Amino acid sequence: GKDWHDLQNEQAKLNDKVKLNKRLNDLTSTLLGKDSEDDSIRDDSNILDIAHFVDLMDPYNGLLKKINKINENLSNELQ
Amino acid sequence: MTDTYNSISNFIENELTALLSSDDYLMDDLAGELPNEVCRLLKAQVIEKRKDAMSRGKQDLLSKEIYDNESELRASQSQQIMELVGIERLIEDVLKLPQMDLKVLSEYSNLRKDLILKCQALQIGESKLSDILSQTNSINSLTTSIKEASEDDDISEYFATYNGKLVVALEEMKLLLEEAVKTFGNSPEKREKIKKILSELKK
Amino acid sequence: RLSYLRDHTYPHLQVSVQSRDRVHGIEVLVVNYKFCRNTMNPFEIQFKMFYKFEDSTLLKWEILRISTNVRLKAKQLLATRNFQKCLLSLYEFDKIKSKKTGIFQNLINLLKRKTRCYLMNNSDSLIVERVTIKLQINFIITMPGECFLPMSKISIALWKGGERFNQIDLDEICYGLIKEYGVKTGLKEICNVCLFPDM
Amino acid sequence: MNLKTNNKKRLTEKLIQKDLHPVLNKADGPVTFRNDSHELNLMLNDPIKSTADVRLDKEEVLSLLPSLKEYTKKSKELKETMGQMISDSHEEEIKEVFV
Amino acid sequence: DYIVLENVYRMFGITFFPLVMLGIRLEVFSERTSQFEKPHYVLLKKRIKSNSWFLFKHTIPSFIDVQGIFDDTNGGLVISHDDAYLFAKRVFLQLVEVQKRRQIFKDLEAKKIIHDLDLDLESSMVSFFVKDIKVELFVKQNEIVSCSILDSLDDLELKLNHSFA
Amino acid sequence: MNSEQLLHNYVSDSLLTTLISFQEFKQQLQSYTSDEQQLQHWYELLQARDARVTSELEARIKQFFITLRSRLSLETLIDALYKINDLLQQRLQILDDAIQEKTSELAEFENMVRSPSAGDNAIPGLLQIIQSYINLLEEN
Repeated sequence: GKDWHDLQNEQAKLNDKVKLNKRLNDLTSTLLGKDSEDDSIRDDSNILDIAHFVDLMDPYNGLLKKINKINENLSNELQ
Repeated sequence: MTDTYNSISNFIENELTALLSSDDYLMDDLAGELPNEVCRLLKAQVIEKRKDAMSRGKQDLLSKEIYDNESELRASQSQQIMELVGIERLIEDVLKLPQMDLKVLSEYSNLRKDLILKCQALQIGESKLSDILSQTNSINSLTTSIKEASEDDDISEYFATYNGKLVVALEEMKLLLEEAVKTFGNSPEKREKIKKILSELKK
Repeated sequence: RLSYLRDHTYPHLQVSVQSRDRVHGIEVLVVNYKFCRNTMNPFEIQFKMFYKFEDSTLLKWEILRISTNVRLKAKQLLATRNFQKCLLSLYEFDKIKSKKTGIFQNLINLLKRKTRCYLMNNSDSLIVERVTIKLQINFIITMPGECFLPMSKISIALWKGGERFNQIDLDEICYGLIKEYGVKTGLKEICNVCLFPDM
Repeated sequence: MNLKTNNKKRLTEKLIQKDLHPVLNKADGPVTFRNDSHELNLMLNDPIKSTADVRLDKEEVLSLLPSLKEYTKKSKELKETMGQMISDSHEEEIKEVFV
Repeated sequence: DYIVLENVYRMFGITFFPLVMLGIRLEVFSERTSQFEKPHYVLLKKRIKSNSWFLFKHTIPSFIDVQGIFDDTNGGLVISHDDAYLFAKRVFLQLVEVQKRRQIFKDLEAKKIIHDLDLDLESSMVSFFVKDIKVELFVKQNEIVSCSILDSLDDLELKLNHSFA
Repeated sequence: MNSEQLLHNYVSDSLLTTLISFQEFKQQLQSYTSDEQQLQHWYELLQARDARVTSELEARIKQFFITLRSRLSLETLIDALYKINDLLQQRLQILDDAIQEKTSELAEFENMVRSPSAGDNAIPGLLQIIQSYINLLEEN
């Protein structure tokens, strides 16, 4: 029942983490002694770039509204 | 069916002969680096503890148990594949079908590989589309933002004249700051002006 | 009665009604809602909504004004024509952003001495440079597609100084480290691997 | 039950794997992951499904889907196009001169 | 005065009512009928000798568990109210997908494709009549696992009309 | 828990270090031989030999396993596998068609927001205004 399911999960996760440990050993050897990404399969720069793009020139927030809320407030405090 | 178990039994006997030749390989490896009389003595302790460990009945019982496990593995394989004759359930049943009348077997293996490729590319494309959907959502939010902000529907030129509005706002800020510096000259007024300038600039 | 539901049920949320009015059968409500978690730049929202005063039913709901911070972010969200997916998806967004900036600040506090560490984006991406190894931890919160909850996407990117490695294998590495550790100790193990002078 | 106790010592002899830091904390580790996967709504960089002794041929995948080859070049065109539009804004200079 | 304040508190769908103890109140707003669902009350008790919350009374349906999921977060360490909010969010997601399934059934009934129905408490053995062949289906959460024809859950409407003509 | 690690248990308990420890043949070779310090050296030699036989045994075990499973209605599943192959490629065509619309949308947006204008000329004005503001703040 649940015991055999737990044993099956154990037998799966053992080979999972020993494969993981071999990958960490390989990367540690690579790092101390010295893998590349030159394709388009899963790259995360797109969403970061877009989220910066919209926040820089947001017509509600952006910079021009912030600079306006700075300088008109300074003019109100001065005049 | 029983020929499979016969081949398992002959290979088990072959591996036992491999083990005894490996014991002889211990014997002639330890020769030279150890005295041969010491080698014969440790061979004697190997006989009186380790040689009887591979009993004749136990290896055959293990071979029979392995054959029964392989037969029930084949039965389970048949059960899943006959269930598979009849979206994520398809990819699941594909990744649990095993790997293997020579032409049918070769084409089964080849198209099995070519269909694991399709199953993998499925979640590859799914993750890519899940990213691009959020990208287009933010882009559409920005476009409707500038559309109903200016209420002029000329948003293509909005991204071209933003530099001019930016620099004239900076020039007005610079003129106001110069007027405040040359007019007020007070430490608390300058501190308050600097605090108000630096509050909403980044924070 | 009032005070407990005011604060402890929804911490760092400011609820306040602005105006009430009754017509003839429709009743109109004008209200503002402020999420004051990030007190440096909090964000609020204003709604106008309608009941019957018997079997209170939202006929129509409209946006009067949104604060300057989230007036773009809360527009793609607010096209679903369902408030329970529009105000249970903003508090979670605020809480997720708070946890993101807290995790990044705590990671600054554990690397500001030996290494250098800053934020490339506003709070989304964090860059740590050591020796000349570089690590970048991305924490993307993007709105639901148009489920309904805000979307958090943790990513890593490690350069040895000269070149970038593969993203899929490091993604599996991140999967394992977060899987048996979690978001904080897993990234701590990842930046320990970035150091790797002893451990 | 008995085999579970036989497997506990397998866990103990397993957990001394070759790593100084990244295996020395999971001796509430995965339950922390299941606790914060929902609290942050976290589904992270999801690993591609099991290879099953077939190498993950990304070349065959990009051959089978011809759309992504155009998507990546459209994205690169957008990035190279208006990163220069960012560079004409001096947001970093303003943030440096103010805070 | 206070009445509109409890309406504002109740539109969320997750509320915590103090007691002398706790009570989590859950309601799911329906987009179609423009009305809230039945209020689900979870009266939660704190252990004295263990310093951790545990379930005292529940008004949940038997299909939705409030104990297994309750110990699925933080290893049963539900002392912090953030973990209570996590449990509330998880059971709210389960409630809204179950309500979505029930609304799909009600919409297909209102479309008059089938005859009168008998909906159950678990939305698995919901029976209905078709013009010639009455089909019973064993269905999990948004997934049918058996279609017992004798004479994705939304994808049924993809194919049942195909079976209708 | 399948048969290959049953073979591994059957070979590991029949390995020499198991119930014949270092102390066992150390006591058995006390007065029998003179190389007492070399007993430890022969012992790590024993671990080395045991260590690479317990790696080369898997080669033959898995070779015979894949040979027997390779030699394992029959032709009925081929038509079903072509049915699945025709199903999934048409299924992925839907995602490809969905991606085409989004990438055309983003390509239209990128040329909609491009501004081939004098950004650098405004950049010098912004830099000059920032320098004047910095000078005023330093004087403040």
